[PDB]
Amino acid sequence: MRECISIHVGQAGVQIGNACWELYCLEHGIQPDGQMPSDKTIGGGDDSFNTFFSETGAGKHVPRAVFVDLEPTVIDEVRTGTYRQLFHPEQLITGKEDAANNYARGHYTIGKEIIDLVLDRIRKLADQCTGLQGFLVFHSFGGGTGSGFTSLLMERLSVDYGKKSKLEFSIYPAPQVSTAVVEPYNSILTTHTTLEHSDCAFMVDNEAIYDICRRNLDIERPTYTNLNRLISQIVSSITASLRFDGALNVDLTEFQTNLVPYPRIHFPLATYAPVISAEKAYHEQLSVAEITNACFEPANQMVKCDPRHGKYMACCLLYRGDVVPKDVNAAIATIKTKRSIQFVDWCPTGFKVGINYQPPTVVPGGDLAKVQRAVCMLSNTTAIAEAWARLDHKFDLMYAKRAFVHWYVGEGMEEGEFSEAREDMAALEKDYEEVGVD
Amino acid sequence: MREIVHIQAGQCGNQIGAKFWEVISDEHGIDPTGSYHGDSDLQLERINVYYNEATGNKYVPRAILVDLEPGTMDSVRSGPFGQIFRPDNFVFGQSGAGNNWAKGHYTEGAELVDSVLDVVRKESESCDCLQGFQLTHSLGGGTGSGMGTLLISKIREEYPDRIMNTFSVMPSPKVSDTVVEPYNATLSVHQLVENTDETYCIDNEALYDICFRTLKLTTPTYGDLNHLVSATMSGVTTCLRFPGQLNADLRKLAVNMVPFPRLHFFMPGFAPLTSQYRALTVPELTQQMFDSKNMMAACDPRHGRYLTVAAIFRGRMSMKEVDEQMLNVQNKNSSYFVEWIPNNVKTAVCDIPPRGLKMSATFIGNSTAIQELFKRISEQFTAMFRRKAFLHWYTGEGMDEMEFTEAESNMNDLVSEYQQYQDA
Amino acid sequence: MYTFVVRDENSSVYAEVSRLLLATGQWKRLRKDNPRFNLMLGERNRLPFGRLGHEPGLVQLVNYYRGADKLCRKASLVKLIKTSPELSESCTWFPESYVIYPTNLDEREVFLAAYNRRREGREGNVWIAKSSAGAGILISSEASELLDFIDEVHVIQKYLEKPLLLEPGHRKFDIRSWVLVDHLYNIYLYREGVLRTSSEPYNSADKTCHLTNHCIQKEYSKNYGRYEEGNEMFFEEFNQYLMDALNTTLENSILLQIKHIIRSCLMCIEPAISTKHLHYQSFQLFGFDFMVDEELKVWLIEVNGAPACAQKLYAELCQGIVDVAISSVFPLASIFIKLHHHH
Amino acid sequence: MEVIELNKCTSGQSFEVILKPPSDPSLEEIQKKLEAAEERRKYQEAELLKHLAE
Ligand SMILES: Nc1nc2c(ncn2[C@@H]2O[C@H](COP(=O)(O)OP(=O)(O)OP(=O)(O)O)[C@@H](O)[C@H]2O)c(=O)[nH]1
Ligand SMILES: Nc1ncnc2c1ncn2[C@@H]1O[C@H](COP(=O)(O)OP(=O)(O)CP(=O)(O)O)[C@@H](O)[C@H]1O
Ligand SMILES: Nc1nc2c(ncn2[C@@H]2O[C@H](COP(=O)(O)OP(=O)(O)O)[C@@H](O)[C@H]2O)c(=O)[nH]1
Ligand SMILES: c1ccc(Oc2ccc3nc(NCc4ccco4)[nH]c3c2)cc1
Ligand SMILES: [Ca+2]
Ligand SMILES: [Ca+2]
Ligand SMILES: [Ca+2]
Ligand SMILES: [Mg+2]
Ligand SMILES: [Mg+2]
Ligand SMILES: [Mg+2]
Repeated sequence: MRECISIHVGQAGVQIGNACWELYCLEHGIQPDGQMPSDKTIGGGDDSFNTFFSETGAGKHVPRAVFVDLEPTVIDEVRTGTYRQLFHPEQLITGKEDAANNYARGHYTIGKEIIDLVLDRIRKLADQCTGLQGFLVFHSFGGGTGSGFTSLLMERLSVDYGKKSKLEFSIYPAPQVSTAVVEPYNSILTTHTTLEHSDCAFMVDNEAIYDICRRNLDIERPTYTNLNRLISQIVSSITASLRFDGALNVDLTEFQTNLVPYPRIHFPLATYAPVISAEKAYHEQLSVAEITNACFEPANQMVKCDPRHGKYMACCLLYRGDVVPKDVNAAIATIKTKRSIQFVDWCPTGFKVGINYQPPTVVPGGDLAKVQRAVCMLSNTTAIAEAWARLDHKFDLMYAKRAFVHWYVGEGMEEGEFSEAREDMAALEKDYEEVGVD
Repeated sequence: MREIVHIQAGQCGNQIGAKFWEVISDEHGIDPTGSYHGDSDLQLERINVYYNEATGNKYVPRAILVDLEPGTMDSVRSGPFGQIFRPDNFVFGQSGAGNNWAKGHYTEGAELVDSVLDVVRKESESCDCLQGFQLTHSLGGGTGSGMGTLLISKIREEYPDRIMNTFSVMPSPKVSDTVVEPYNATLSVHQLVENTDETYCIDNEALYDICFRTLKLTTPTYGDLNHLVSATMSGVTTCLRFPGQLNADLRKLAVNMVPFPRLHFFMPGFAPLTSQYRALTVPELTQQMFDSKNMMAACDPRHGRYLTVAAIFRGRMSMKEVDEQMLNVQNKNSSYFVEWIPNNVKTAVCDIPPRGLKMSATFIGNSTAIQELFKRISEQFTAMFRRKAFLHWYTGEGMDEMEFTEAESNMNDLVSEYQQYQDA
Repeated sequence: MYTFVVRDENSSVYAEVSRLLLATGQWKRLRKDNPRFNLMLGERNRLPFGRLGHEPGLVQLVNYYRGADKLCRKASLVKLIKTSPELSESCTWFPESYVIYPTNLDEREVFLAAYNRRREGREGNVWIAKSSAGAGILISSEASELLDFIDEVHVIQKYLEKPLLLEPGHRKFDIRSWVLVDHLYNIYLYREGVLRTSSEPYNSADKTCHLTNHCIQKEYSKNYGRYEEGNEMFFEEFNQYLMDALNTTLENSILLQIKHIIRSCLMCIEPAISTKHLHYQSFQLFGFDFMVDEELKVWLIEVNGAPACAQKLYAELCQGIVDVAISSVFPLASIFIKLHHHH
Repeated sequence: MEVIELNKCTSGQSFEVILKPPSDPSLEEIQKKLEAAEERRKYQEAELLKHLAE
């Protein structure tokens, strides 16, 4: 058994972390007080769920998690929430003044003052690990803490844990749910300095989650609570292989092996189905073929783009519920005949499939309806580069006028870091085009 | 615990500042004696932003009252909510400033400024994490204009990394006390260009026209004009005082509104403005909020382009309907928003409406059309300065003509900086 | 009040469409870089499809189908027909074609394999080489001249040695059909076509009487505008000729095959380009070019993704574009033949 | 359509289906950048204090 440490940075990272750990407890039968009746090895053990939960002699199952924010009001929700008993104060780190949506403030000004405290609290968790796999890092692109402090933390984690893997869950900025304007700056600044430090990053566009909540859950104005419940379901499907018995994606290294042939192109597209409103008293349960076909509908992707006009490098299908391999292969054969699935020439045209028999768990009283089977597809397609092109274009519009740049220079940043980051994104956009276009 | 320190200076600054504390004390359920008497915990959640909690569950405004005359601050202490202010926070002289920027900034005000900073320091010391400062004042007089900008400069010296926002009343010949108002305003504007992060430009001409043309008041008073200012000040601070969609501090708010450091002068607006029981629909709130008649800077937004726009809606209303109306307004004004700042129109909501309104909307525009206000002040300045008219009131306090020449050049530069982004 | 942007100034078709939209008083034109549009009349090259459908609360529509170049390129069309089971290599209405990459960079040996079968069997062995980089076209019966001309990506297809020749004149022609595909992938064939006719007599033994291009007939042909105005014969006259000369109609002898070919091509690429469940919607106007042999068999020549129109038909067609392709998505306050199909 | 590497357990199973064969900076350097940015901050603040002192 090899442990994983989750790190949640900024408001988006903390609130999504809170949603994920709540769902983890519901999936593993862990009560809010930390007790797990089905766990018979009291005070220890090396089961699959112990990769995410340590155990005290009293029987409490403590998440291997660190929460970091430069302002306390969001983490104070964790301190006084339903699952407050899971965590001890050493795991919850708060500053007094946030980064004000300013990357330079999170990376340089405020980050320099708290980075050693965070690394010490992380070291405390790593000391409980007999064989640490690495880290899962949750953060937004747009926040000053989520962008600025995360990239600083990722730099130091590569220094202090050079052999460990690091995976990201990153919230891509969407104007419909954002009250900020400088997020293209923060997103490109943080992607530039984190790129060489992340092995595999799962981007979640808030635009996509927003429209899925409106379309499939009939929520007129989705809230962050609605968005994070849906996101935690996708994250859970991605990490379920680390927490349950299985043979696919059983350690963090396998994510890069199965999904990332070229290290810079490490942003797999996630697609999830089915998302069914809980207000529907009775909904017809979709078959394996129907949920698998839904994995190739852009309306179900975590990032809106067109995989028909790109090329795949890898594809992983992660099923939960009543699914047998025969039905999976029958759906794949039908999909190949009807869908535009083009792989690159230097990769096999295939699908790695994982099936976990436990059906998806939903939060009681939530908006997601219980379903008999669900699938999350992880595909490394060049089509996700459309998300970089959109972001880089908004960057170019503002930076040509140096709009808002003085806020960053005022915190010690140089203007050369802007163009250095932008040139790295230009090379990234060119890498995708060389791989996926003839 | 993100505290704001409030300062009000001079006649206009103290009269509008007093109304602001009357309005928000009512919104938070604080009575004229500092005792809470509300019916919602939402009123006390962010009460610490503007109020200090004392013994016996008493809430004391974090407000400092400054003047060079005792007259207006005696009216405040005898006003409705006069007893709620901390007695030690009344800092005043006796000589006055004679509507003279030099007296407030260089002679009379310099003698009093240190004792004001002692009160500012005492209030800052008891702040868990100070957000920043806000100042209410006029620019056409001597105390609020001259000593107010002197205070801002000394606050930036002692608190260089703290936000400084102002509500600044611009003079107009329509609503004028002395002829030297363009002199005082031109000298003060350059101070604000350097030492504030947000300045809400409240034009007394616009306030007058709204009371006359819209509210149908044939003879408006300062009390009528100040009613518009209290309602606007309450609307722009709603996101700081009540829980809701926004939980941004002053710095984050300024970061997303100010793309260039010197262009931080905002055109405020408010809706509804009714002369009264009819329910105002969301299309009506949104259309009036962007109408020039509801603007308080007396600038035509169609004569420039918006760098950034913020709109804060208060009350229980349909957000889907609000989003639809904001889309339609942006289509009608598509040519009046810069295209090089994506998504530069932002909307926010708070569920608690003001006193006496089912719903309201507050407008904050960072528009290049504000250069019309600085052009107006600049022409009136030059009309007198070319003949050195009334200058002896200032040279008699030690000022030189060169300082006026430099203030004139500083504002022509500010006007030109707005013009370069209007063409881009 | 709808908003639209114009990003192709050289489009004679959509310059009229933009003119009609403004004339309704309900469409406001924006600057070419304003992202807050309802409709984009996009550019031909590198249209940024990846930035469409991301403005909150805006239904966005573009006048080009992403991926439709597969049909509107010389080498792409040949590969699309040979590799698609719906069309197959046994396609009966497309001339036997081959993709030939120049030697300074493929189907060279396969082209010569079928070439030797025609030379041996006394059959007509005339081919034609062309590419998308043309105004440069070579027609020859010797395979050596064809492969050497390409080296100086091209396609070599069988030259239709037995074309239907109009009388009087003994002259070659081609049929241009305009097809509009809307956002629901309805296929609308414009009722009016044009015959771009050659004014020189066809000589089976000089490229003026073999290439029916409107620019070649106006630059290198001395009989331009003799029989018909601008070498453009419309369907009414051509139908009247087919009845008098061949005792048949345009609908029976030709138009049934044309409608069949348009449907086959567009239904083939429908899963690859449809915007049915996409965050933005597309429509596009296509120009199909056909050839008719002496047996009244219709052959597909090429498909134009950015076609112009005939001067007499600009007003009618552009109004139809606003009607079924634009106002169907953005309603205000038939000249087409709908080719029905199964989605 | 070949299925390979089928692994089964009580809580699920996994396999792979092939449709077609194919055709860091040191802690020192990070401290240098953090301190260089803090020095530019100190320099800009000192110029402000100098400007205010004048
Ligand atoms: N999906 C989701 N997105 C969020 C959530 N909270 C914030 N965001 C997004 O994150 C971006 C804002 O960054 P934040 O994470 O709030 O800021 P931060 O990381 O705390 O950094 P600061 O600037 O110091 O506050 C916006 O694009 C929001 O839409 C959340 O709970 N769920
Ligand atoms: N296989 C073939 N047999 C006979 N004629 C042919 C032919 N291929 C092409 N042509 C002739 O070539 C002419 C135009 O060729 P082509 O269509 O490749 O040029 P082009 O694409 O520039 C015209 P457009 O402007 O419609 O795109 C037609 O008039 C047609 O008569
Ligand atoms: N809106 C408003 N403007 C005022 C008020 N009192 C004065 N003014 C304006 O402020 C300017 C005079 O400055 P004032 O504040 O009286 O001088 P000070 O005491 O030296 O600061 C003139 O332009 C007046 O029109 C007021 O109560 N409300
Ligand atoms: C999204 C995001 C923000 C929105 O509204 C804003 C924007 C900028 C603002 N600045 C202030 N400062 C008021 C103040 C306090 C002390 C002195 O002045 N309030 C603001 C509100 C609307 C939508
Ligand atoms: Ca155990
Ligand atoms: Ca590494
Ligand atoms: Ca004295
Ligand atoms: Mg935050
Ligand atoms: Mg006065
Ligand atoms: Mg062509």
